[PDB]
Amino acid sequence: IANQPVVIDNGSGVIKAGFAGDQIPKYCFPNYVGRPKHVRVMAGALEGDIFIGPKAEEHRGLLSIRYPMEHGIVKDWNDMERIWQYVYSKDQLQTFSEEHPVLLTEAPLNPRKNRERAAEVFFETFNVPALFISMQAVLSLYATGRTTGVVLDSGDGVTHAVPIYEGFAMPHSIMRIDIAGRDVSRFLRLYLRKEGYDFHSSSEFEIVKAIKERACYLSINPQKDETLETEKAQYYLPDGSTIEIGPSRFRAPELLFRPDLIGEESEGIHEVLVFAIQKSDMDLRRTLFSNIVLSGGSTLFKGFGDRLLSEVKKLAPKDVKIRISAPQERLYSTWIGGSILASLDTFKKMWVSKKEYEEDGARSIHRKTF
Amino acid sequence: IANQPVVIDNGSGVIKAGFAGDQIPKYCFPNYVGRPKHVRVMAGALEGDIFIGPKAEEHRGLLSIRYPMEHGIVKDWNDMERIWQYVYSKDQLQTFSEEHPVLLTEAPLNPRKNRERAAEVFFETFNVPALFISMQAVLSLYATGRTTGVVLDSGDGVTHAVPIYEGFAMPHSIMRIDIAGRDVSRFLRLYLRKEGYDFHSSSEFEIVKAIKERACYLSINPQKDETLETEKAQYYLPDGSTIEIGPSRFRAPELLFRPDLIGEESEGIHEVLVFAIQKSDMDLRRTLFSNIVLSGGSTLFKGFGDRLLSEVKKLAPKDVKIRISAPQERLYSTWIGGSILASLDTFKKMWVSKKEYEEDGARSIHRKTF
Amino acid sequence: LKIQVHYYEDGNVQLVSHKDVQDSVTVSNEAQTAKEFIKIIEHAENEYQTAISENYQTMSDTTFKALRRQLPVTRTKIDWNKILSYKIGKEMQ
Ligand SMILES: Nc1ncnc2c1ncn2[C@@H]1O[C@H](COP(=O)(O)OP(=O)(O)O)[C@@H](O)[C@H]1O
Ligand SMILES: Nc1ncnc2c1ncn2[C@@H]1O[C@H](COP(=O)(O)OP(=O)(O)O)[C@@H](O)[C@H]1O
Repeated sequence: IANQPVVIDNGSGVIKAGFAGDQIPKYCFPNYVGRPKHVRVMAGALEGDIFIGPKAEEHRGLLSIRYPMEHGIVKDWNDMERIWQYVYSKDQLQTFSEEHPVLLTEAPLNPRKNRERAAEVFFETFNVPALFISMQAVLSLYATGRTTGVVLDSGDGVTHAVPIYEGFAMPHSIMRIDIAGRDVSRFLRLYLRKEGYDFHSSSEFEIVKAIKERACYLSINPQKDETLETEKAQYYLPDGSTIEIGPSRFRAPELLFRPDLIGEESEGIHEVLVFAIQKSDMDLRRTLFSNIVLSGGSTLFKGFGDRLLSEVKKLAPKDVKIRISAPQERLYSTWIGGSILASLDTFKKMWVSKKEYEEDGARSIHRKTF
Repeated sequence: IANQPVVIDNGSGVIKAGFAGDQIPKYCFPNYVGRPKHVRVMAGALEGDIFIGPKAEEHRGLLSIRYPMEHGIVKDWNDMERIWQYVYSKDQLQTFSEEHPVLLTEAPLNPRKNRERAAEVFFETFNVPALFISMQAVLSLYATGRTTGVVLDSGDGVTHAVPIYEGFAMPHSIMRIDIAGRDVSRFLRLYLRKEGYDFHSSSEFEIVKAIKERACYLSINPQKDETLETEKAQYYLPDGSTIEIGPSRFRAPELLFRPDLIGEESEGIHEVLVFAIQKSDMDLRRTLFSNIVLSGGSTLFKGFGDRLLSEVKKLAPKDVKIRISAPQERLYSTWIGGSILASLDTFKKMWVSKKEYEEDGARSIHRKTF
Repeated sequence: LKIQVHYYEDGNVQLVSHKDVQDSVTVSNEAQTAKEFIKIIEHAENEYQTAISENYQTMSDTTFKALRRQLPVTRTKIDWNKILSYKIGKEMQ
């Protein structure tokens, strides 16, 4: 029976999971995989060697945590099933795959081997009878209510500026250059290497990401604020020590708009989005110039969208209505948008049923996902 | 001037150049602008760094190669002049503009501005005393020796069906589209973007174009050969990196027949060619059926002309004897005809002298071009 | 500058236009202003024919796609299967 469907947002840095109808995915944790470091000899430790959530956050430097979804490329399939199982566990779902429908998420340009591989999971290992998987940008559109908007997500290593029109993302205009703050924080670790600090452990790097999400912003003036002398704000170490910040809090995110700092032939999100704009109807661009759909977790900086506004001003001509539509519960905005989509009743068709998967599998999906 | 006249095979993807009498262009290297990618440190690091040819193909991963001839129209004018200086150099010409006669070639439907700007170069920077800007299709007719023929180029950013009559085409029945293997190969890479291959550099894309010229063809049956599951033959990079091919090899050239794959406001270059022929008299169309000339480089696919034949059979009326000439130097056919016309000393009246430019600029060319 | 183009095979093309123009030249003499008046007519002919030549392109895309679009707004493809499936966008859009 089509029970309460589960909206599972597979965000790059943080995966989200919760039943539809709800407003908060009660079962969330970041997108990682945590295996231990040492060998517990005495008891009093946990068992399973795959510790997620409070165990992971608890045993941070005790676990040699890793990350499966690498710019939308996940490879820990079996452990992914165990992650879902961790959600399927008494901790988070307490239910079965067969019992409740599943609303899973996606990103563009994904290899159908991996997509159908996930279908093998939820139809063979797990046995979801009502599983539908789709983009997260449309979910953000449900949240904003806008239908003709250019959605760009901001995760940890995923940034796809997708221009959508009335719920129809033009594939010829869809832009997917999934790379974000992952290497920015890695380059900040390089700053720390140029400061004498290594964060080669993921948990060691998790603290870097915590301060990254915490003590960082977007200095709208790039070289002006870059050439000025920073103050090197002493930020507390988690043990109780304290270390400076420097330009890094704004100097490292300059790489987002200036990909050449890492040495990458890219153009900066704004220009990529302008390229997406170029591949459309001229009149619709003016709407999209004002239909600035912000999304993703990395859209949490001071002067973030305003520096982006300056980028647009350097890109868009005069008498162009520019209008940022920033959300607030960004990653959950897509999750709640999925709660809206999963609540639909016409929605029962294109989801691959279990028998539908038994029919062809691959082409049944190909035709039902397209 | 009493010197061997220079023939300039203005190839979109692969530009060429040479002289009179010869059958193969004396100096060949494609149309591109290879700008650098790093900063010189060690004494031994070359300078100028915008290198072409051996250094380009040699250090593909070190040169940010760009392309000026966009849509068959040069955008890096000054840089193309320097590329001609590269030709003027010890490598190719070892002479001056003022010494040898020069012959420029052109595609149909070209804006006057390009021709004018080129003449500015030719008689101000370069100072050729014997030069005129000719066509390209009639040159392929010189190569074939035919009179009432339809010339179909096949480059990278240009595609034109030129119904000619004795070397004098109706400058109205000619059709021209500025797209070929450039974005087609980019779209093939886009197929691989789905399966994880967004290797963005143009030199990195040059390898993709080597596959375009190498592992690509045209399957006559569209859906009967596309919808089925392939074998995914493998490809090996300069290091030998295993990459499968699949159906993409013939899926991507369908864009030339189905512009809806990119959303181009074209209707299939085959139908456009049919319309180019259909803009003349029925008997003249018969003469053009008897003489179908192919040019450029993209005329080298399996089932290329065969699928074209099938399309004409399903579109053109009965008794259309599609007599397609299939030579090998289709790229050089324009160069061959340029060497032929260069051997024709009647060009004295056909050229534009330096003083002719001094008194008319490019107006003389516009009064003499056809 | 009255025009009457009458093509008819497989689609009637009864194209008719003109160009109501009024200039005001100064009459000095017969042969002096004769070629001048003819030059005015000449330029109006050349200019209007040029305008029409440009009108072919501007109407070819502007007028065409303005009334009947060439490609859709997305310009990609119209798959009525997915369109009828789920009511492809009347929910929010
Ligand atoms: N305050 C913040 N600053 C920077 N990045 C953040 C912040 N909050 C969340 N993020 C980024 O978003 C990631 C989680 O977002 P995710 O669900 O991956 O978004 P998306 O769905 O856009 O990929 C985190 O790993 C982090 O990198
Ligand atoms: N063997 C081949 N198979 C398929 N395509 C080719 C082959 N050789 C060349 N081409 C295509 O032809 C192009 C060469 O451009 P060119 O034909 O010189 O432009 P033009 O049509 O102006 O002469 C290349 O960009 C390439 O994509």
